[PDB]
Amino acid sequence: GQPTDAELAEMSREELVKLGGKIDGVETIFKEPRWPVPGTKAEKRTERLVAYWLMLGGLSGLALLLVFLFWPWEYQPFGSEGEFLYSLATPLYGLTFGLSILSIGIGAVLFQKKFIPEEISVQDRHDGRSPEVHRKTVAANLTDALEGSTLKRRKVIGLSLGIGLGAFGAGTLVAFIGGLIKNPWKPVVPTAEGKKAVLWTSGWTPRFKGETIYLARATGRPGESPFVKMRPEDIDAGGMETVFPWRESDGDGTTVESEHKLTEIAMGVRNPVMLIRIKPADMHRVIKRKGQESFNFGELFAYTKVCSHLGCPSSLYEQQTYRILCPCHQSQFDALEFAKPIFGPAARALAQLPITIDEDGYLVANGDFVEPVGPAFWERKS
Amino acid sequence: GQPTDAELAEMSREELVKLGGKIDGVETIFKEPRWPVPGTKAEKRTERLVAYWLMLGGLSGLALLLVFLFWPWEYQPFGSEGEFLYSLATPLYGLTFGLSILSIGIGAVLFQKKFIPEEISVQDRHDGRSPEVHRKTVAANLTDALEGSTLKRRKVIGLSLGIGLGAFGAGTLVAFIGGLIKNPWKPVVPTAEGKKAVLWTSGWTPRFKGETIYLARATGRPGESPFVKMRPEDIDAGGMETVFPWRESDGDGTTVESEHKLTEIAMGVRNPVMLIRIKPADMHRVIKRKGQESFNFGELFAYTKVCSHLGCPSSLYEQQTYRILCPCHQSQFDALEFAKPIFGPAARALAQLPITIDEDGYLVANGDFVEPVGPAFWERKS
Amino acid sequence: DFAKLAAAQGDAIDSRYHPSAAVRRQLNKVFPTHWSFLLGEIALYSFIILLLTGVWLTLFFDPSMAHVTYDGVYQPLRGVQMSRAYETALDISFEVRGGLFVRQVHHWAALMFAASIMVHLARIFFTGAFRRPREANWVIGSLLLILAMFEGFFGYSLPDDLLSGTGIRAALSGITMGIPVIGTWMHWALFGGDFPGEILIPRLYALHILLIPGIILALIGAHLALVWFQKHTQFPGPGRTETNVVGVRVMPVFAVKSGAFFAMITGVLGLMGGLLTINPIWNLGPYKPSQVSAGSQPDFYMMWTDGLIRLWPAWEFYPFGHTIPQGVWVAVGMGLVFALLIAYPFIEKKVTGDDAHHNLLQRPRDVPVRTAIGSMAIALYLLLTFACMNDIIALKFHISLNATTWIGRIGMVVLPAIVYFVAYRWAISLQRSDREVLEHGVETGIIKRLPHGAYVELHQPLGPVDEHGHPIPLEYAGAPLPKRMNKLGSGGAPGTGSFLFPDPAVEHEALTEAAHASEHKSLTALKEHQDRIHG
Amino acid sequence: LLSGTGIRAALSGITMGIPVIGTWMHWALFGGDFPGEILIPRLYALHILLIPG
Amino acid sequence: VWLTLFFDPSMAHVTYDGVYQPLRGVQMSRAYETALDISFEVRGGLFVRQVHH
Ligand SMILES: CC(C)=CCC/C(C)=C/CC/C(C)=C/CC/C(C)=C/CC/C(C)=C/CC/C(C)=C/CC/C(C)=C/CC/C(C)=C/CC/C(C)=C/CC1=C(C)C(=O)c2ccccc2C1=O
Ligand SMILES: CC(C)=CCC/C(C)=C/CC/C(C)=C/CC/C(C)=C/CC/C(C)=C\CC/C(C)=C/CC/C(C)=C/CC/C(C)=C/CC/C(C)=C/CC1=C(C)C(=O)c2ccccc2C1=O
Ligand SMILES: CC(C)=CCC/C(C)=C\CC/C(C)=C/CC/C(C)=C/CC/C(C)=C/CC/C(C)=C/CC/C(C)=C/CC/C(C)=C/CC/C(C)=C\CC1=C(C)C(=O)c2ccccc2C1=O
Ligand SMILES: CCCCCCCCCCCCCCCC(=O)O[C@H](COC(=O)CCCCCCC[C@@H](C)CCCCCCCCC)COP(=O)(O)O[C@H]1[C@H](O)[C@H](O)[C@H](O)[C@@H](O)[C@@H]1O
Ligand SMILES: CCCCCCCCCCCCCCCC(=O)O[C@H](COC(=O)CCCCCCC[C@@H](C)CCCCCCCCC)COP(=O)(O)O[C@H]1[C@H](O)[C@H](O)[C@H](O)[C@@H](O)[C@@H]1O
Ligand SMILES: CCCCCCCCCCCCCCCC(=O)O[C@H](COC(=O)CCCCCCC[C@@H](C)CCCCCCCCC)COP(=O)(O)O[C@H]1[C@H](O)[C@H](O)[C@H](O)[C@@H](O)[C@@H]1O
Ligand SMILES: CCCCCCCC/C=C\CCCCCCCC(=O)OC[C@H](COP(=O)(O)OCCN)OC(=O)CCCCCCCCCCCCCCC
Ligand code: HEM
Ligand code: FES
Ligand code: FES
Repeated sequence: GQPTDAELAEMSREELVKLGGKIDGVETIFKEPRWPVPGTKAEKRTERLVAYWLMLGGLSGLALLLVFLFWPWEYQPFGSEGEFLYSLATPLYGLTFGLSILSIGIGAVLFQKKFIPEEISVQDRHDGRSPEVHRKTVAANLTDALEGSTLKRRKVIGLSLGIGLGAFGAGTLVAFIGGLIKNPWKPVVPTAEGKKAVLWTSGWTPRFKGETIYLARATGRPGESPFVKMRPEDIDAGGMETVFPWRESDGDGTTVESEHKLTEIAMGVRNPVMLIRIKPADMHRVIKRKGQESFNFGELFAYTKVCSHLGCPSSLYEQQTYRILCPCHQSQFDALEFAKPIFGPAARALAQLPITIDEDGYLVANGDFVEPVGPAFWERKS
Repeated sequence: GQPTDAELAEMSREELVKLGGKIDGVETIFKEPRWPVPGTKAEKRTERLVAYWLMLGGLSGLALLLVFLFWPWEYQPFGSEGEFLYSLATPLYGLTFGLSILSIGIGAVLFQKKFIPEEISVQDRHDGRSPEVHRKTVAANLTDALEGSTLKRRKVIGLSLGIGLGAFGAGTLVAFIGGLIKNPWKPVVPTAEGKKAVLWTSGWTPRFKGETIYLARATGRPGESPFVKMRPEDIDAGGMETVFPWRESDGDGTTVESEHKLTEIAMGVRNPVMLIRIKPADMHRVIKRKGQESFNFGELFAYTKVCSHLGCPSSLYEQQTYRILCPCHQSQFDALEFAKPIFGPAARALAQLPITIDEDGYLVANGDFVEPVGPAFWERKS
Repeated sequence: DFAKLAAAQGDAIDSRYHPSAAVRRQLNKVFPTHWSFLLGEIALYSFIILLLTGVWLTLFFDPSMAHVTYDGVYQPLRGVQMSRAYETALDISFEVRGGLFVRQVHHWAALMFAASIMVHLARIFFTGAFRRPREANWVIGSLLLILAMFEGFFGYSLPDDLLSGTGIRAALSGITMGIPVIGTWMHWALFGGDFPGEILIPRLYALHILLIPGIILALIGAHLALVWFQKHTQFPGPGRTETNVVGVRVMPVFAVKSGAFFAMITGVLGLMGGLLTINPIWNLGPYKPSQVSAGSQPDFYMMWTDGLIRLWPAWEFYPFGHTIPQGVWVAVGMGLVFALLIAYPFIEKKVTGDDAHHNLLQRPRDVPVRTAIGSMAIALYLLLTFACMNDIIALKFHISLNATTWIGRIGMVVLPAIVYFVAYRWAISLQRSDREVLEHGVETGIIKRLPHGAYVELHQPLGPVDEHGHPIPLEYAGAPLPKRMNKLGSGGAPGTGSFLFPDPAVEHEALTEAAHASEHKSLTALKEHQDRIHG
Repeated sequence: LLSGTGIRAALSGITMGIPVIGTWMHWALFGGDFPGEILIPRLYALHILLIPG
Repeated sequence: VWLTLFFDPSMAHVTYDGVYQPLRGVQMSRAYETALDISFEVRGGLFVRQVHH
């Protein structure tokens, strides 16, 4: 029970380790070497095994280096000489790297499990309720700091500090978050009826009364004339086409002024619509919504693609079932009837775009959606 | 010299604090309250002072919240009612916030300096050379861990682990940095003499032999027709104009194919050139460089704007001294002589563009720079 | 019942965990109460404010060179091609409530961070706080200073601006291409191509908001942990020795005053962000290689590197078919500066022989040669900074630009020598003044002797007085000496009533003798502890 | 396409459907309507520094 | 960290004009463009992003 002032000089390594364990509350029981018998060849085999694993790690690391420095990387277009090499370029990087470090780890684990001595050291756990001396002394220190400071006697300081900190906190937090906060109902989008909110307005909202908004088909042409006017004859019974609100002013994408209006049209969340050609045989099964009875042009029905529930496009269309399916959460809308949801999470019918043909027969929206078209929100149905 | 098993119960707060200091090596000397005399009105005055500071902090924090939420913020165009309010909007935010927190801090400091008791606590410093018991026990623990592990006895493992870790580190570092490493001298920029490295080529390098590169002036028009062809008559003696390498193919910015070529022309580091008109009277002081004697078209001299030292534009042209000064590091190049540096960090002359007039009299480059034009680098002057 | 709640929470904490002893150690830790030891806290607090404002800024900043026409609110820049980085910086300035203030306080916090790091470095260097126990602390602090400088560089380079863009073009691109064997390769690796490569600002944004701040946070953690556990050094004083820390405990006084100081530093930075305009990028058009400005300076913490660029005399070497531009000279100069700064404590100990564990600071006067060297280095740094500013100095103060450049060139070898000599002699003369005070006492008003007409200053001895008038000289103990009876027990008892009106005489007397008792009690406690340490 | 569709579903629809403040949270996260020009920069900050910190 | 060294967060529209042929001339954000650059035009970038995910 003494700190060994001069005994440490002659204390051996084992004695010093035991002393350290004792000081730390750790008793090392059965710290025994793995190979007590010397000269055995099983020891040599295990040595060689761990050496082989480490050498495999090193060889695989060198392989990673050489492959990374010298391998036919870089994309190869398709069916091209070198495409096979490219396809397994990255797999080779990962294989070499992972094999190298995994082999190093396996060698380390084997060394621990085969050569490092086995110990069952047990540590004294002093958890919970520090001794009463420590507890009471900490409590005394904190209480002396509090009372000596003379607080909880200067009511004016106690209240003034609280008021000041609270006011500063509130100024600071409001001034932090206020940059982010934006009124979702600031009228910004222009419209024939004056500026309206973004949620109310879409790309189909007539900017000025009587505006022509063609149901332009989005050809995949990379950049130039991405949206092209459309005609009813283009679709055939049981056909679906994704159309967008194209204006004559939003000409082809050749100009810089254009190709920004067109990009806006393409990126409009509420812009894309699906035009469906109801089969004339099944035209008699169509039920129509209140105020949407004349929206369809003959056998053409234009429904918003944006799913009424969370706003994913409802792009999937099943003909001879007339079901507009949404891939995000498997909601089906009965296109025959007004596009009311007959399955899945969606509970509101897809908004129906009024459509018609202008002069020359090109399809044009005959108005705007009589309801907000995206997914629902608090300020809706009024 | 005992842990006070049961005396802590009757030990007072002061005794417990002294005990904690003793245990931690801290002796608190002269811990005395600031106001030993009770009932004095100086104490009340100091109380009110710190209270006033904290309340000023709180009022300023409330002012920050009120001005932030309710003030004419938002940029106001020049010379418009509300410009003054906008200009002193941000100053008011900062004033209120800073005054609030500063006043809270002043109140806290005054409380510490006037009410919190004064102490000269002295702590025993146990720095340096942990007691020999701890040192020798740590050494024994580490040495027992090393030797018991049987390392420094398995030569094959010792070397194999080193090889494996070194190879894995090599491979990993090389694979980490090879993504960043790029060849500066990969021929990428096309040229009449085949693809060449970027540093050699600028916007003035003829893409095909005999290409016409007009010294187009960059009108500040926002986006459309930014670069327009130029004529010698446009400049007058003692005049400088920043010109760019414009091609007929690089037409106005109306199209989308254009306005990317034009953006590239504008953003070319080595593209901009200064065309200076040397006065006819001072034309006799001109000294010309080897291979650049015929570069000047009469009294028109085209020198790269990029400073020969670190590549800042050297735009500060001084007439009646004919000195092209660079603002970045104050280097003057004598325009009269070949644009050699006659002051400042620069040591190489500015590259001189060969200029002439094509059909219709427009200024065009009569070739390419006979030297790399940007700032110098290792692979230069050969 | 807040007291009951606090007691129950303490018991629950001490039952789940056992932090009683550790927390008591932390609370009882004693910190010296010297003002100069708050200089590092200034830098720490500015760093904290930088983090808080940078998070807000990253919530609104978009790093990209993607060209866009502004089409914002700021009329003077409409339809002009600009990078999305510049566009979003303008959006922060104008189209976010308080974004201009947040970015201005962020930049002011960056400037204060650099300045307070410099002041803290000066404090530790001149006081000898880097000696045996703390050379590692000095080293990591030097790395921290370098990281702070470069992070400020990247930070004011983040919003692609004309000024910051031309600064980047000069420093980064030019000096990188200059480096002989790997310069162009470094340039291409960093920019992913030629200078205006379309990854520069995203890379700088990453480095500036995540990578360098992470390293700085780790190094600040190491720094503060080292200061915490290698107990803070202290100046020589009455009860202060190499094996004790005289000051105040963490809990009651030091914690309160450090928190209040942090509040006041935040207030200063907020007031600056409000009242002083910092980096008004809107005046600075978007970066274009052709557009320039006359100023073209970096922040003050890189102004010394820029001034080195300006002043170094255009010496270029041309090996066989190659070039070694003037940028490499400055690159090597910066390398030397950083190497010497990092390795000074080891250089100091190699030169002097000091391998002793030093826990008592040295007065800069008491260490002349080090004080002279530090003064010489500060003079060189100031000369370089004003050389970088020589453009505006020449413009406003009517001095020829060539004259300022050559003043810098000559003075970068003359002014360091002058300042070294002056500082060395000044330190020795401060020592001489201290010894004059020690041997003669403090000075006071003059008196004319009674019999004859001699004039004697009527000094005041600081120690025991010999049987005759002259006192026994005291031994210098490394602590400052009071050279004014002002600061001693003389003329210090104004009526304690108020500014406008008095207080009752009984109250005044009670207060004044209570203060007298308290101060003499403090003096006696310190004297007794000093006597106890050796006696 | 995949991850942006996931964002449109969850972050936009769920956020904007919340009764009292749904649209207000949506507009304050996206700097306006769903395809607001700051969403990915904000997520980049959140994902490399804020949340990992 | 490696990915941040190469990623550019932005919705700023750009035509790819990169190396991946099946997406050339298609309007895309800078975020998508630089993710494609990591995948294709940066050595080991595909591996790094894949091991990251
Ligand atoms: C590389 C290098 C240092 C080259 C030399 C150029 C240089 C700095 C010359 C000295 C500048 C001076 C002092 C000009 C005045 C004329 C002159 C030389 C008189 C003789 C000097 C002399 C020995 C006088 C004896 C008495 C004495 C010490 C007088 C000093 C007077 C002054 C100016 C003291 C203050 C020092 C000072 C601020 C110098 C200018 C330095 C800088 C970088 C100012 C920056 C600055 C500027 C430039 C603004 O325009 C501004 C506008 C609005 C708000 C803020 C600022 C602002 O902070
Ligand atoms: C004689 C004697 C007794 C000596 C004592 C021995 C001695 C030195 C003992 C101390 C031992 C040391 C120092 C050990 C290492 C400590 C260490 C690094 C620990 C790790 C720290 C850690 C946790 C993370 C790493 C943090 C980090 C980045 C540390 C290094 C800090 C340093 C020195 C940065 C230097 C940066 C630099 C300028 C490098 C040169 C490379 C060049 C030329 C790049 C090109 C370049 C660029 C890229 C610019 O931006 C620029 C901007 C403005 C002007 C010019 C330039 C410029 O030239
Ligand atoms: C428009 C807009 C967005 C505006 C807002 C601007 C913006 C974006 C951000 C800034 C806004 C904010 C949030 C401002 C307030 C910042 C803040 C938390 C201030 C706190 C200061 C304050 C209000 C004090 C009130 C007075 C009072 C009662 C003080 C005593 C109680 C307090 C608060 C104690 C705090 C103690 C403190 C500073 C702890 C810091 C923790 C850290 C990081 C390290 C601790 C530490 C320290 C402090 C050492 O000095 C030290 C020295 C040597 C070795 C080790 C250490 C060490 O570990
Ligand atoms: C206790 C604090 C008491 C204060 C309550 C604060 C809430 C009431 C707001 C009062 C101001 C409203 C009227 C005048 C203002 C107005 O009409 O703005 C509106 C938006 O109100 C704003 O200004 C910013 C709102 C402030 C953020 C508040 C943060 C939450 C608070 C309540 C929690 C912290 C308080 C402390 C308690 C927590 C303690 C911690 C435990 C709409 O903006 P908009 O018309 O679209 O323009 C946009 C510009 O605002 C926009 O800043 C700009 O950045 C643009 O993006 C722009 O488009
Ligand atoms: C001990 C390691 C021994 C290996 C030494 C490695 C250095 C020799 C490189 C050998 C490969 C060169 C020939 C084939 C390859 C070739 O021609 O590529 C060149 C560039 O070489 C590369 O590939 C990447 C270079 C590798 C980075 C090495 C990092 C430094 C090392 C030496 C330090 C770590 C080693 C451990 C020691 C430190 C231990 C820590 C204490 C140029 O690229 P480029 O033609 O422009 O195409 C670009 C594509 O490379 C580019 O990756 C791509 O991303 C594009 O951007 C593309 O444009
Ligand atoms: C980061 C952002 C954090 C948020 C901070 C900012 C939040 C600020 C919110 C307060 C701003 C003012 C609200 C504006 C918008 C608003 O909220 O609508 C009001 C609604 O008041 C009512 O009557 C509702 C009560 C009556 C029905 C009883 C319902 C009980 C429900 C709530 C119980 C379910 C709760 C379950 C919680 C589930 C939680 C899920 C996790 C009425 O409309 P109004 O104020 O006139 O606004 C007009 C627009 O309605 C108009 O469409 C437009 O055209 C404009 O004119 C606009 O001005
Ligand atoms: C802005 C300003 C520039 C920035 C300034 C910061 C850089 C560090 C400052 C100064 C370093 C030079 C100091 C002066 C060195 C003294 C030379 C000598 O003669 O050595 C005599 C000593 C005393 O010996 P002593 O038994 O006390 O007897 C009394 C005998 N008369 O010997 C020794 O131990 C030491 C022998 C060798 C020491 C080597 C020190 C330099 C190491 C390289 C680091 C770079 C140096 C850069 C220099 C600028
Ligand atoms: C640690 C020390 C730091 C320093 C010295 C520093 C320095 C700077 C400076 C001087 C600016 C210029 C501001 C302006 O021109 O208006 C800046 C910009 C910026 N900083 Fe830092 N900063 C630091 C930390 C941080 C951190 C931790 C973050 C992120 C949490 C951050 C985020 C930003 C952003 C996003 C910008 C660009 C905003 C803008 O252009 O206005 N900074 N930085
Ligand atoms: S997103 Fe369409 S059903 Fe959910
Ligand atoms: S950048 Fe032009 S002289 Fe240095």
